[PDB]
Amino acid sequence: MQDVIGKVIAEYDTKGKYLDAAALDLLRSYFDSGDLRLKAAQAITANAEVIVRAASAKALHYTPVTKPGGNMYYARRYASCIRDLDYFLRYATYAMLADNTTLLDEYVLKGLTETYRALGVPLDISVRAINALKEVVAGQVGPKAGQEMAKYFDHLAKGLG
Amino acid sequence: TRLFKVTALIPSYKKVRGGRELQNTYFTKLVEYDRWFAEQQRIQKQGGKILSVKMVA
Amino acid sequence: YVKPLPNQHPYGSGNDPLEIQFGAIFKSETKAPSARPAPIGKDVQRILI
Amino acid sequence: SVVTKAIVSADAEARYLSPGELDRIRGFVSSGERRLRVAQTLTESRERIIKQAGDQLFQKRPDLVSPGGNAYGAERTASCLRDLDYYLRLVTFGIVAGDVTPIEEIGVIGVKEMYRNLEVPLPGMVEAVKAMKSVATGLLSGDDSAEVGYYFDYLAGALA
Amino acid sequence: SVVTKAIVSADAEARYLSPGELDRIRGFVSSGERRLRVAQTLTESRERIIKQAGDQLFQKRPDLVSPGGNAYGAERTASCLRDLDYYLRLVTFGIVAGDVTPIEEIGVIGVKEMYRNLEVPLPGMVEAVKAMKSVATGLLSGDDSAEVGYYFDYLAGALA
Amino acid sequence: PIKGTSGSNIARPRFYNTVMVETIEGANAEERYFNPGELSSMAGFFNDA
Amino acid sequence: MQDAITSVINTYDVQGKYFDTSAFDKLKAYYATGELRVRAAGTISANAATIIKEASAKLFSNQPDLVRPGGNAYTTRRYAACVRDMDYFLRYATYAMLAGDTSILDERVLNGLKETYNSLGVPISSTVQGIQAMKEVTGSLVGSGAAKEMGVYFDYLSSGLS
Amino acid sequence: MQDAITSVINTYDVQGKYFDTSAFDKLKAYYATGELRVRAAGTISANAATIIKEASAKLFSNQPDLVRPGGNAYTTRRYAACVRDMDYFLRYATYAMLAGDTSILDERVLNGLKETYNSLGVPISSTVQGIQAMKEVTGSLVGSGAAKEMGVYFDYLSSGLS
Amino acid sequence: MQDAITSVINTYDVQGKYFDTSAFDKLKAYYATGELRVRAAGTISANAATIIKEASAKLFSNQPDLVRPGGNAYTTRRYAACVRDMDYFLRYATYAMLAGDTSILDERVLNGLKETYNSLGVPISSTVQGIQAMKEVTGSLVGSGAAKEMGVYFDYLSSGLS
Amino acid sequence: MQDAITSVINTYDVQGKYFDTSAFDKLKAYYATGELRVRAAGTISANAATIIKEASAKLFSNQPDLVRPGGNAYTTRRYAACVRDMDYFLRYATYAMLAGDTSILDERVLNGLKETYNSLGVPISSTVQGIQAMKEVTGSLVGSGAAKEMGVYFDYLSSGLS
Amino acid sequence: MQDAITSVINTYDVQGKYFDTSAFDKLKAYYATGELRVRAAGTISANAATIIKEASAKLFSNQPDLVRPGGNAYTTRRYAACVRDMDYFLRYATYAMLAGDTSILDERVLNGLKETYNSLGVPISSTVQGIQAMKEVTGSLVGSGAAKEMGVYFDYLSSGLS
Amino acid sequence: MQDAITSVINTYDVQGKYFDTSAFDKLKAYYATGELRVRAAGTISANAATIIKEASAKLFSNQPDLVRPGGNAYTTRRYAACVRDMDYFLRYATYAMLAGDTSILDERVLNGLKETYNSLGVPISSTVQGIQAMKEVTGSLVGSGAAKEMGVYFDYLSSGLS
Ligand SMILES: CCC1=C(C)/C(=C/C2=NC(=C\c3[nH]c(/C=C4\NC(=O)[C@H](C)[C@H]4CC)c(C)c3CCC(=O)O)/C(CCC(=O)O)=C2C)NC1=O
Ligand SMILES: CCC1=C(C)/C(=C/C2=NC(=C\c3[nH]c(/C=C4\NC(=O)[C@H](C)[C@H]4CC)c(C)c3CCC(=O)O)/C(CCC(=O)O)=C2C)NC1=O
Ligand SMILES: CCC1=C(C)/C(=C/C2=NC(=C\c3[nH]c(/C=C4\NC(=O)[C@H](C)[C@H]4CC)c(C)c3CCC(=O)O)/C(CCC(=O)O)=C2C)NC1=O
Ligand SMILES: CCC1=C(C)/C(=C/C2=NC(=C\c3[nH]c(/C=C4\NC(=O)[C@H](C)[C@H]4CC)c(C)c3CCC(=O)O)/C(CCC(=O)O)=C2C)NC1=O
Ligand SMILES: CCC1=C(C)/C(=C/C2=NC(=C\c3[nH]c(/C=C4\NC(=O)[C@H](C)[C@H]4CC)c(C)c3CCC(=O)O)/C(CCC(=O)O)=C2C)NC1=O
Ligand SMILES: CCC1=C(C)/C(=C/C2=NC(=C\c3[nH]c(/C=C4\NC(=O)[C@H](C)[C@H]4CC)c(C)c3CCC(=O)O)/C(CCC(=O)O)=C2C)NC1=O
Ligand SMILES: CCC1=C(C)/C(=C/C2=NC(=C\c3[nH]c(/C=C4\NC(=O)[C@H](C)[C@H]4CC)c(C)c3CCC(=O)O)/C(CCC(=O)O)=C2C)NC1=O
Ligand SMILES: CCC1=C(C)/C(=C/C2=NC(=C\c3[nH]c(/C=C4\NC(=O)[C@H](C)[C@H]4CC)c(C)c3CCC(=O)O)/C(CCC(=O)O)=C2C)NC1=O
Ligand SMILES: CCC1=C(C)/C(=C/C2=NC(=C\c3[nH]c(/C=C4\NC(=O)[C@H](C)[C@H]4CC)c(C)c3CCC(=O)O)/C(CCC(=O)O)=C2C)NC1=O
Ligand SMILES: CCC1=C(C)/C(=C/C2=NC(=C\c3[nH]c(/C=C4\NC(=O)[C@H](C)[C@H]4CC)c(C)c3CCC(=O)O)/C(CCC(=O)O)=C2C)NC1=O
Repeated sequence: MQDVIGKVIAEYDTKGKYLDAAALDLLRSYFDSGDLRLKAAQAITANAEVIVRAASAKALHYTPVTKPGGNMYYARRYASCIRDLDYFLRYATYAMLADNTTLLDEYVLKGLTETYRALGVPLDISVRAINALKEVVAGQVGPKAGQEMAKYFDHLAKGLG
Repeated sequence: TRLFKVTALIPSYKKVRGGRELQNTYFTKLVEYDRWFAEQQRIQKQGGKILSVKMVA
Repeated sequence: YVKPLPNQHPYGSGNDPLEIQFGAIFKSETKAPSARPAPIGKDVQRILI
Repeated sequence: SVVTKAIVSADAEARYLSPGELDRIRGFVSSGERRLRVAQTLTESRERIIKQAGDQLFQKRPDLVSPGGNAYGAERTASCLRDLDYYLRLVTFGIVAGDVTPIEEIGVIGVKEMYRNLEVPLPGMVEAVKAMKSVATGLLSGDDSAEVGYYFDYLAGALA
Repeated sequence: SVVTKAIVSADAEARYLSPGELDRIRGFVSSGERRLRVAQTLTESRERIIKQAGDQLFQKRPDLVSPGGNAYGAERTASCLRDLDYYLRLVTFGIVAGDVTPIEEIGVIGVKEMYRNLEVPLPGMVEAVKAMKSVATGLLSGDDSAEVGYYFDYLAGALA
Repeated sequence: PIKGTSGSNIARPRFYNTVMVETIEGANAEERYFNPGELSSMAGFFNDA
Repeated sequence: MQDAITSVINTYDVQGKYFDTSAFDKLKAYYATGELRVRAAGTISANAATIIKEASAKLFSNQPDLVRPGGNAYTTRRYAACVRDMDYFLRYATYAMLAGDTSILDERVLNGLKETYNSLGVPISSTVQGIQAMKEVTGSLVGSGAAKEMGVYFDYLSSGLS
Repeated sequence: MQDAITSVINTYDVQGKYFDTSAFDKLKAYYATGELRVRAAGTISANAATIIKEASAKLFSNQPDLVRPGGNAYTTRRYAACVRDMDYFLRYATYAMLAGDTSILDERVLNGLKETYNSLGVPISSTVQGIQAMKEVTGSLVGSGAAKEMGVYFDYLSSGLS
Repeated sequence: MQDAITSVINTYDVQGKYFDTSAFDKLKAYYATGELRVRAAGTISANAATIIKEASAKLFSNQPDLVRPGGNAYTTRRYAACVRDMDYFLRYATYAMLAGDTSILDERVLNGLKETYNSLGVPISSTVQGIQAMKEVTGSLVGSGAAKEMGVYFDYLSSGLS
Repeated sequence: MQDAITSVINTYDVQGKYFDTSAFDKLKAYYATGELRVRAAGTISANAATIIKEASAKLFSNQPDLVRPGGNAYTTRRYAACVRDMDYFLRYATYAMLAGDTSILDERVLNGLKETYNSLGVPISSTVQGIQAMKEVTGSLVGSGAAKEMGVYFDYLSSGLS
Repeated sequence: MQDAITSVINTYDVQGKYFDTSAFDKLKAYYATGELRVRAAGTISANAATIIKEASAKLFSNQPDLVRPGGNAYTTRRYAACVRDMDYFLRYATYAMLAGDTSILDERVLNGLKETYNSLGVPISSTVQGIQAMKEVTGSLVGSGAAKEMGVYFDYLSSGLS
Repeated sequence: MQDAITSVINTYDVQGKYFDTSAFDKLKAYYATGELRVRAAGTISANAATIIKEASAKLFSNQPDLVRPGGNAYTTRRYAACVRDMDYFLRYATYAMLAGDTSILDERVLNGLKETYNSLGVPISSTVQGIQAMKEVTGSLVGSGAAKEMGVYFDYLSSGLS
């Protein structure tokens, strides 16, 4: 996993040249948006359980998935679903602070898909829950930060799908 | 009959874990021959499913 | 835990001198810990040969 | 980068970033303009800094250019210039990144065996990096020279 | 069940069933008929048990169906009674199995953090299951009542 | 009564975590000195103090 | 790893329904067979050493080439491995007979065993023949009523390996 | 025992050398500090019973469990034993301070005290608290310069118990 | 750990003796009280939270200094640790009562408890008071004979800490 | 050394509480059994020599190798020390019975006894057999109730040694 | 561990009162030195290897016998262990300086240091001299203002050993 | 872990035959060659560092792209892996040479090596060129008699890579 700074340093080391005006401008773009990302990080950190709870309520509670025969039908399976939503929210926050999607692939998407096959987890309901979590996060953090969160959330959705 | 390449997924039934535990549940590992009987027994008693095993050497 | 008190000085096994002709040789708590404390009460009477 | 370390440490304990780590990233992003300005300043000084570091190293360690030294010879100077250039580039990468991980990964992890392969003395490395630090801090402002000093002394200490 | 736990325990030591384990399984299979009687009686009168279980739960804790409560609303109260139905069914499953491992595997492991996501008060759950225990033990004879109430007390302790 | 003793140390439970305590134990856990990020964070903490 | 009781519990829990009269009858059947199951398991635990003795002897009698050099069991190591395989198979068959369900065979016996033998090259035919040798003998010791019960589990192991 | 002057003498004896400039510098340092050491020693000797009184009162106020029933200091016998231990600690800390070396603390006090307390059941934490109480009580009496000198020996006793 | 049966078995095993009439008398006496013990254990399992809550209320009412600043119950964290220790004591008293022997109380609870509490700073006397509060609460809920039996083990815990 | 009365006094002192009904009940129970204890103690005191003679005879008859050459009881001095030890065990069991507590056995008898015998080379199992020999000999003289009472202390000595 | 802030907070929390004038004075004093101490910590962190080099050079020049045969530092392994111990002392002194408290030194260095150095045979006086040498080198490197702050904790370590 | 002497034993085991004259002849050939085999091993282990030195120098002279950025060897870590791969090739070639069999190359080196280099972006051709440049220096140093046997292992490494 790497940040924007890590990515640009890797690129310019592969090229073998110092950081030019373009790289410095991208670094300034990353640092200027730093305060916004940190504020959204405050918001997600403080209200993470509220966000996950709202996402579960809007996406999962009264669908047949929580009914017997559904994948969420157990105290253990429901708790595991909420735990997965906690994973997605926390690692989306990590990706936002990093301003990169590599940590999502390495930490969250590494072996998750076929693991969901084996456990019997439905992909589409998971993507729906991720989308609902994205809506809740955007609502809590405002449009500017929600736009950034949307990239990481639909990255997770595409990785699942 | 030296090494086994084992891809296995061990779920969790006793509780829910807050840490990552994704590589701990699904993983591929190289296991020696003298150890593979015990390792297979441990995986089967944990409730995990052995997805595949192959001969490397 | 599962046995009676040892034959030991009330203030620890490191408080027992070596019974030799002369010298006053005691165990040290720092050179090698080798320390066993025991709940020897105030009235316990030691068994002496 | 500082953010990378913070995210790794946050994952290590399996929770969101602490207020201390969040304030660390606050101070890191708030100081971005100054750090980029310092790194840009290190760039315009290319041949100047490289040569004062080089000849200061030659004065400090005459054995390197003396007969029997590993750097003895005119052809060795061409490698000297680009090696000092590589280390300067790594220093700038660390300056912008805020941590020495680019330096550690690109030029420190495995440098010991690398210079053992070339039969290069590590004391030559520490003296060269000290010359670079002297020149760079002399060129840079005291407040910024203090921040670059950590990177240069880390380079020296890691090279030996 | 008793057989499953005995088999698991024997398999842990890679041995056969002990004379004590064979004896415990023998005692389980000997009294299975009475467990079937208890489970049938509980199942036949499920709707009553649920209805007045909700009755004492809501009269003992009016705040739950008071405004601002977790159970306010026809849908939310219906989900309340459906949760009670789930737990009564789990208790009957445990009666049949001879132990509480169905309750563990279905409705106990992770119940706290699930009802945390649901805002559901656990004291309310305890009161509801205690009302269920009182009613169910009331319908059954004392010899039955003791073992039937042990499962309900187990569930109450799990929720508490 | 107890037949044996293991001794009593001086226990040091953690009541809460301070920024300085968190940074220093982060450095000590990896058994290292301080990186520029932690140094800047401690400077900022002493500024905001 | 589920017995008949847990099997009906799961098949009724997945649909969300309470027990029916048919479920109670199916429970009654297992509760009735429990005593003979326990007696058979006790006799098997008693004689497990003897059934291993005779099973190894008969397997290495009908097929000579295994013990002889170049055989699938030609080593003290491979001999011990084969007899240990018989021991584990028989213990797990006894477990399944007590539980009354074949899930334990899937979840602790057939879980990764088939492709393990495929990679190792273990002959499936010889293993299956060993299983018949084991069950045809164990049926005599456990009695016909328990013999027919052990038969389904031994045949399930054979079909899984086959 | 051993003090600072005897420490220099002993190291130069083991090395078999006459005194060098470093040895004379160490001796001059001790001679410089000696007058302050004597003043502090006289002060503590004057106020020994007082210092013990306030230190014990402070410890038993911070940890009232000790003196109350069920506490290690709850009896006339056990309370007197606690006060006696505190008097020993103060006297030997004064000896170490006046000597300029902590060897007397190692031999006479610290070599055996942990095991004694662990066998007796004395709380070592509370005893370290009592030593710290004596330290902060005696610091105000001896004066800041002498307080700095006495603090190292009280810290030595506290670290030896811990 | 050991129960009454295992205690009799050990006391006849060290002597190399078969069970005599007195041993069978003791075993019969233990078997007589088994149903009472199971009933009391089930009741206490049903009411453990109530007992811990009301006993903690009684203790903190009679010992107000514990929850005030400087007391060893003064925070939510420290209070929660206290009530968890209370749950420990009730659970192990129930275990010992069901076993019929105090071996588990000495082995898993009492051994090393005073040293642990001395290290932590926990007041042992207040812990004993909490245990006596447990006894007072539990007697009423369990009835006369079960109260005598369970009070034996609460007294054993109190005397072990005292 | 504490008897039942002293044990109650201590359990009430450590709590700091005054005596209440339960303490009076315990002391009344001890006062009730005191007459039995005194009669048994007097009987054992009057017949101590006979008990030792009978028990030593029984032990050396069951284990004749002890008093034959090469046995630990082979010399006049070692035989005297053996019967002296039996006198210790009898006398201290009488003390413990009269006090009603086994504290004197952990307190004056069994502390370091295993190490002492192991250093001397004294057989432990044979000494336990001799303690039993004294138990059966003493029970007949003291009657059924006093034998039931003294048996706990003799078994205490046996278990502590074993 | 603790720091200055945690110590102040606990001091005023155990009493139950808000920060008084002395509390604010201590906090102001701690915060005032914060930037100087951070600058010193950064200088030491970047330059630990140098400080170890000149400090060890000074120590081994003052006491050559350490690095000659028969000296505790005569081996490549024991020389490396010596300089590693010097690095521990430097790093923990830096930690303590930043914390403003000596709690980390008691918890993580002095606890077990005397036992280690007495078991290994390491000379404690020579270790004190090495710590002093690191004191002069660090003071020369980080400036006098930070030199005093770091020398406080170096003196704490030195008095902890001796 | 395959060896020519061990290979003969394995073959006679799997075919179940005794020693034959051909086996003795090949064992004699192996033992006769063994002395020069050890001499070659010692000469290489003497100069393995130097052999790597010139092998890497020739590789980076002939293909210089690898050193500057955009080459797979442009990093201190990647340079380390580059020289470490050559060291591994030389060392395992020597191990095969002492072993007299190439099976160790297949077991521990070649299997998965193509996939690993192609996945990691490692150039196969430059690795083979380095193996050749190390072949030439090893063969020049050892001498033609040793070089004939030593070069075969290098050819087989290259062929597996190619
Ligand atoms: C940090 C990266 C990471 C991820 C992404 C992750 C997902 C994950 N979820 C799991 C279980 C689960 N996950 C779910 C949730 C799914 N089923 C519901 O219907 C939803 C549609 C959906 C979630 C939105 C459920 C129900 C289980 C229980 C599976 C079972 O017991 O059969 C497991 C198996 C291990 C365990 O049970 O503890 C993993 C590895 N774990 C990780 O370490
Ligand atoms: C009768 C049985 C018995 C013996 C033998 C015995 C030996 C003994 N020798 C001692 C001192 C000593 N013993 C020696 C002699 C040794 N060091 C030299 O290098 C020689 C190689 C070697 C003698 C050949 C020395 C030098 C000391 C002084 C060490 C010291 O006291 O610190 C001491 C310390 C107490 C004292 O000095 O009074 C004892 C106990 N103790 C006994 O109860
Ligand atoms: C970005 C990370 C990186 C570094 C740092 C790096 C250094 C490096 N320097 C090399 C050669 C060398 N470099 C030097 C120069 C040094 N040796 C002497 O002792 C002097 C003290 C000192 C000059 C200040 C020398 C003497 C050689 C061997 C021959 C030559 O000059 O090229 C080589 C071998 C290949 C080549 O000739 O280019 C490497 C890989 N490569 C990297 O990918
Ligand atoms: C068999 C294992 C199992 C259980 C136990 C379970 C409980 C459960 N109850 C739910 C809703 C609910 N359950 C309750 C009932 C509670 N709140 C009231 O205050 C009472 C104290 C208490 C009942 C006595 C309520 C009020 C809701 C509505 C909450 C919501 O919709 O957000 C939900 C949300 C999904 C849905 O309603 O379909 C679950 C998962 N699910 C399971 O798979
Ligand atoms: C508890 C369920 C279970 C079992 C029993 C099991 C058996 C098993 N047998 C093995 C090898 C073996 N297995 C056998 C037995 C076979 N060869 C012939 O004798 C027969 C046709 C046949 C007997 C059924 C032999 C001889 C070996 C060693 C030979 C070899 O190295 O290939 C191995 C490889 C690892 C090792 O032996 O340590 C396993 C895991 N695995 C499991 O998960
Ligand atoms: C169970 C046996 C036992 C006893 C008796 C005992 C005595 C005792 N008396 C104390 C103080 C005291 N005792 C007294 C009593 C005095 N006031 C007048 O002068 C009278 C002459 C005299 C009483 C008639 C006073 C006034 C104090 C307070 C002294 C102070 O606060 O400094 C304290 C200290 C209480 C604390 O630190 O919290 C104890 C422990 N301790 C024990 O474990
Ligand atoms: C700052 C962190 C912190 C707080 C505040 C805290 C409060 C606290 N209050 C308590 C008692 C109590 N607290 C209250 C009520 C008060 N509680 C307040 O939140 C209300 C403003 C107010 C009533 C409206 C009452 C009535 C009690 C008595 C015991 C009981 O409630 O059962 C207790 C249990 C200990 C005892 O019985 O004395 C705690 C732990 N603990 C902490 O670690
Ligand atoms: C038995 C294991 C062992 C070894 C090997 C050892 C070596 C050793 N060499 C030292 C100094 C030295 N060693 C050398 C040798 C170097 N000069 C050139 O550069 C060469 C590359 C190289 C020799 C071929 C020199 C010049 C010094 C003096 C440097 C100084 O003043 O610190 C020192 C410092 C103390 C002293 O001078 O006595 C040690 C401890 N010590 C040990 O306990
Ligand atoms: C942070 C807490 C901590 C401390 C303090 C610590 C000290 C320490 N030093 C050790 C060894 C050592 N330490 C020294 C120290 C030197 N000897 C010279 O005479 C000098 C006087 C002196 C330093 C200036 C030496 C020589 C050894 C090797 C001893 C041996 O292996 O026999 C060891 C034994 C383990 C090992 O060899 O690596 C420890 C534990 N370790 C810790 O984790
Ligand atoms: C058991 C015996 C063994 C073999 C055979 C082996 C080959 C091998 N080389 C590797 C990486 C590597 N190998 C090389 C060397 C190649 N690239 C250079 O440009 C040259 C053309 C050429 C060497 C002459 C390099 C540069 C890497 C690093 C690739 C990376 O960054 O991941 C790796 C992956 C480990 C890593 O990336 O750090 C293996 C397994 N390793 C072994 O342990």
